[PDB]
Amino acid sequence: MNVSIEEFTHFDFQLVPEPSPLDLVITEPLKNHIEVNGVKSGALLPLPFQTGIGK
Amino acid sequence: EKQTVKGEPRFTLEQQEYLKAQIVHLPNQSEQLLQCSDAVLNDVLIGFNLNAER
Amino acid sequence: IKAFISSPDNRYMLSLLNRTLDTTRQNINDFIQFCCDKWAKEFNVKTKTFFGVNADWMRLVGYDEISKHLNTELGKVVVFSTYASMGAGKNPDYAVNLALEGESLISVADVTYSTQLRSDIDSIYLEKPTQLLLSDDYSHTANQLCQFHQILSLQENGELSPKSAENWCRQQLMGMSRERSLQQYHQTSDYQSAVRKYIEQAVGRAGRTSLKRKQI
DNA sequence: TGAGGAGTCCAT
Repeated sequence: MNVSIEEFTHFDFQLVPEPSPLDLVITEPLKNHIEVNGVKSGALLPLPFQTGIGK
Repeated sequence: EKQTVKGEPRFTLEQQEYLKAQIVHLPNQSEQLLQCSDAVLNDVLIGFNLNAER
Repeated sequence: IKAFISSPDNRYMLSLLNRTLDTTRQNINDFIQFCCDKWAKEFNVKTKTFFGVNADWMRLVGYDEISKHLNTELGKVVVFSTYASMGAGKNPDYAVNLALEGESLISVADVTYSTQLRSDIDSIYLEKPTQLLLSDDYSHTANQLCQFHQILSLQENGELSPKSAENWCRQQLMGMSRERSLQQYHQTSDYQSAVRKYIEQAVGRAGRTSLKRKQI
């Protein structure tokens, strides 16, 4: 069977799962990157994490 | 498959299929071939007229 | 080894080395064996010895074999491995057996309840990393390219003066040995940081659960 | 005199 985008015709797009300390740190710098020198620009971001906690 | 928001499953059965059919994994050339089946190769060979070649 | 056996609440020790203690050094293996037994007879306990933990035993015999012994029988376990081999496969864990329990595992988390219960390593021995200089086996020219890459890279950052760089390059062109290449890299400052990186990673991978002992 | 080893991808 071949499903279609019409299945998502009515869907909830503005509700997301409750955040964590590790996703705000990802999101906010990127948002500061689109404001100045944005629209079309890359970014190298090294994230120092640790085994254990859910990287 | 098993993500729930506020105690209710986040994705219905039909939505999961659409999302799960959009990801591709690319192995070696020597492991992509042995993963296939006789029917697939026979279908392709007759579909392009390659069986007659020596 | 002697320090580990004479412990009340430890049953798992892993010795990270630089070489594989396989049958090619069989005699040496046997020499340790009857030593352990002797110590194992002094303090009343039965110890398990695991030899030959390479990439050809974790994919042909199974690592789970070790884990089972820690939740189906009593004893201490000593395992011999290397740095590179332990960098692949991950998660050397046994879950639980409260009948076999050493009367205490303190939970460390605050707000969690795990579906199952698992623990990790409680004793490790660290040797000196060796052979910290990249090399290539494909063909004979590729090795030369790699070596010259590293020399020029060290010159740029500021660890090597031009005078030393020319001497090293000249002798490499004429021909040297690996054991004389390793003696000139040890005089720089990158070696220190590389050794520290190895130690930090090897220790960081040694913990993945929330059930811990008291004395490590 | 100088140091001491395993582990890996992919197209031919």
